[PDB]
Amino acid sequence: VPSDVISQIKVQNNQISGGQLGGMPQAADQQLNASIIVQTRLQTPEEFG
Amino acid sequence: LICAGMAVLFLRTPTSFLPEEDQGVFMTTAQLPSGATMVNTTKVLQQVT
Repeated sequence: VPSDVISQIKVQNNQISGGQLGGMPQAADQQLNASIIVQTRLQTPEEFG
Repeated sequence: LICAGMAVLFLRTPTSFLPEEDQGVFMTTAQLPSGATMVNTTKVLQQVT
């Protein structure tokens, strides 16, 4: 049904805030701090297909 | 000849912007390598203090 197509497009073509490793507050003895990338908005037509 | 003289004076002033002065309080900034954990920044700032 078109409703499920719209819902799936909304889910899969979505940007998700992935946070970051070792963010505040952090432990007292870690040296690594890097962002986490989960999902990005689709760009190409074959990506949508 | 007087025209040449104050034209020499005319050419004596380069295009600067503004000089400096005394204020009373100043600021110190500390920059750490990319991906540095906040613990290291805290240690550096404590060393500065």
